[PDB]
Order: sequence, then structure tokens, then C-alpha cells
Amino acid sequence: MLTYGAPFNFPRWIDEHAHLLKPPVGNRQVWQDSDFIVTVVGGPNHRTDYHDDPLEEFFYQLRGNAYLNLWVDGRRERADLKEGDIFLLPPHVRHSPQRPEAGSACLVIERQRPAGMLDGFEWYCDACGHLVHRVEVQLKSAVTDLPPLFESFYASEDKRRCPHCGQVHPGRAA
Amino acid sequence: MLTYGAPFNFPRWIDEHAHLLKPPVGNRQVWQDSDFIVTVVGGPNHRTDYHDDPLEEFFYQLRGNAYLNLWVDGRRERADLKEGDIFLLPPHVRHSPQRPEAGSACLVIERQRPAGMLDGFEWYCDACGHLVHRVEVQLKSAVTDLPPLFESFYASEDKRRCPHCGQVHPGRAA
Ligand SMILES: [Fe+2]
Ligand SMILES: [Fe+2]
Ligand SMILES: [Fe+2]
Ligand SMILES: [Fe+2]
Repeated sequence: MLTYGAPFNFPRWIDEHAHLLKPPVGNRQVWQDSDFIVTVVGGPNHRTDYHDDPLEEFFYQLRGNAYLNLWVDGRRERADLKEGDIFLLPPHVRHSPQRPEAGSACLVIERQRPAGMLDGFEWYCDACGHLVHRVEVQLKSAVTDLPPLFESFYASEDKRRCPHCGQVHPGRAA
Repeated sequence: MLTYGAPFNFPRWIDEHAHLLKPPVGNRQVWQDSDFIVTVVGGPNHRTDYHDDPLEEFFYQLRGNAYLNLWVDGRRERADLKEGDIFLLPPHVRHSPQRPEAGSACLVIERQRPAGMLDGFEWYCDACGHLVHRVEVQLKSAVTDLPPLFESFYASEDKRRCPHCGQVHPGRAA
């Protein structure tokens, strides 16, 4: 009845998965088919997408430092995840995590989205701050659901084109 | 829009709350009014109640050692939370956490129960293993909802009386 197995040492698990906690994979989920989505995210990694999570997101930056690019109160903010920091993100706060350091490790906890509760993935214009493109998705497996989403944005100048000032978003790298 | 405040250093937070992570309080919730219930549980503490949580329970034993008394497959099992261990408990697995060490610290993450989804708190007969008493509760604030529940069990020989073999459960301490 211990569907998720017995307790196990977390720092050693992180050490054993260090080759997954770097490009191109970067992150690895701890338990499968659970309501709590428990993930360890490594580095380095940079991204331009902002996530609109309809539920809360918990962060515990166990090793190394990272930071979150955020939209707060209509203003573009930064929240540092220094080593040892914990943080709870409220639903729908747009966030774009940047992880500059190799060997870094962050525990991220989410939970499964019920049917009909959609996740949003957004990009914003560096020139005028307007929203450039949003895709909503019924998230079942981020590891595989999202790479094709991101790739389709990078590949389309039309998706990347700002509707306000016409500036074409750079795509993959800022 | 950062309803739960900015990130902060977790080990230092644990150090600053060490006086709450011991009797009589024992535990302290990190953020209030959040969907994710984030708690740090200290020690020492022993208990005879088993919890029937209708949702999952995540454990990260950061400092010191503890263990969980469990009911697994109709058999009374023990799952050690050695220092550094993480663990995900599936819904409805009956569990009774024992925390023998002072200075220990365990991160426990749950989430709010929707209306109508009840928590159970149970005691079992040491002599024959039968269920002695169960109370169901709409859990809103464990810190204050549950002490009167536990106290009412300790105070009533009738609640503590095993319906199978008549043995009166010892109450507070095993
Ligand atoms: Fe996210
Ligand atoms: Fe623009
Ligand atoms: Fe529990
Ligand atoms: Fe009995």
C-alpha cells in the first residue's frame, strides 16, 4: 500500500541523478502517478517563457542559486532563490525561472491539474512589455507535453511577433 | 501579488523557531491561508493516534531521525525517516508519527481539504489490533482543531474501550 515506495536519502538521490540535472534534460520527477508532482531542477538553464500555473508552486533551492523572473502588479520583478531559500508562489503569478549555475538543485512541488484547469505558457515583448503569445495546455506530463509547445513558438515568426509594436521576439534565447 | 511573501533562508528560519519545535507546541506552519500546508515538525513527540489523510502527505526529514507507525496491508509496519530521507505517503494510509529526538526537524507538506472531504483520526487496540475509536473532522486548522479531539479521547474510557476484546486503550501514552 506504499504506492510510492519507502523513504530514501534525498541528497544521495540528487548525487545519483546529477547527469540528469544538467542539459539537455535538466530536471527529473521523483515519484510517478502521484498527486503531488515532486521535481528536482538542475542547471544551467535559461528560458524566455513565463508559466501561468493555475495552482501553487513550492520552491526549495537546496544547492546553488537561481532566480525567478516574475510579473508582479504589472511590473517585471525578480525573486532570487539563493541557496537554502524556500518560497511559495501563489496561483497565476507569471514566472520564468533562470538557473545559471551547474550543480544547482531545486526542489519544486506542484500538484496535478484537474480536467479543465489549464496551464498557460506566455512570452512578452522586450521592447514594450506587451504579451506576444500564449498557449494553454491540459498539463499531464510537463517533461513531454511542453518541448513541442516551446519548439513551435521558436519556429514561427508569426507567433513571436508582438501585436503592439511589431518587434519579433528572439525565440529561444533572450 | 506575492501573497506569501518573498523567498527566505529555510535553515535559519528553522533555527529561529527552535523554541516552537519542541514541547508543548512541536510544529509550526510556514505560510498561512495557502493551498499547500507547509509545516516543520520538531521533537520530541510520541503519539497513539493514527491519521487517515484523504490526500497525500510529503515528508522531508531535514534534521534528526523519526519514524512512522503505519498500517500497511492489514499489518502494523514501521517506516523510518532517517535524517535526509524524503517520503510520499499515499492517501488513506494510516500513520502515527513518532519523533524521539530533540532538535529534529521535518518538513511536512499537505494541502487543504475541500468541503466534504474528511480527515480521520483513529486508535487501535494493542491487544488484538482492532479499531477502538475513529473521529472524522473537516480539517481547517490542525493546530487548533485537533487538541480537543485528542483530549476527548483520553478523557473517555468508553471511547478508549476496544469493542472486540474489551481492553481499555491507555490513552495519551502507549
Ligand atoms: Fe511553473
Ligand atoms: Fe512589443
Ligand atoms: Fe498526517
Ligand atoms: Fe482489543
